[PDB]
Amino acid sequence: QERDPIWVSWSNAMHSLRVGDIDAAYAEVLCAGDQHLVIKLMDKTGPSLDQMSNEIANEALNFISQFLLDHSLYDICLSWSQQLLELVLQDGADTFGVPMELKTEILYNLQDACSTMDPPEDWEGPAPEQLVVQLASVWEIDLQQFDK
Repeated sequence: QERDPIWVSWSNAMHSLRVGDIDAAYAEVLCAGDQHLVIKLMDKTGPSLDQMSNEIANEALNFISQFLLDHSLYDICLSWSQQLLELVLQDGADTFGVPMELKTEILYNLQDACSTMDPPEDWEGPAPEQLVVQLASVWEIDLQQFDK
């Protein structure tokens, strides 16, 4: 008889949040494997790329890239994408040290979501097409070179 280890991880993460260590909270949950706990954490904190190390930001963006393929997570993905754009505009295109492959996956997956799903009902940010056009520009990726 022992607790599911994911809840011990969650407890460690909640303590980290209590003391303001968002980076450590993410490091714990992103490592615990469990997708539903990653979503649970993101739902609680909101977009948190401004409080993360490059290493943890890259782990989080890897999840966002995968989440973009799921229409139930579109709101979350747009919110994080918007924050990412704002931060790369402010702190520099390469501030987070995201590799070109991941940059490309994020754009490709966001463009795909944009093409197939409608903006969530409560979404109030830029049109999804504006996010992907602007992010592609900052990252110097030509969206029209993706094949249709």
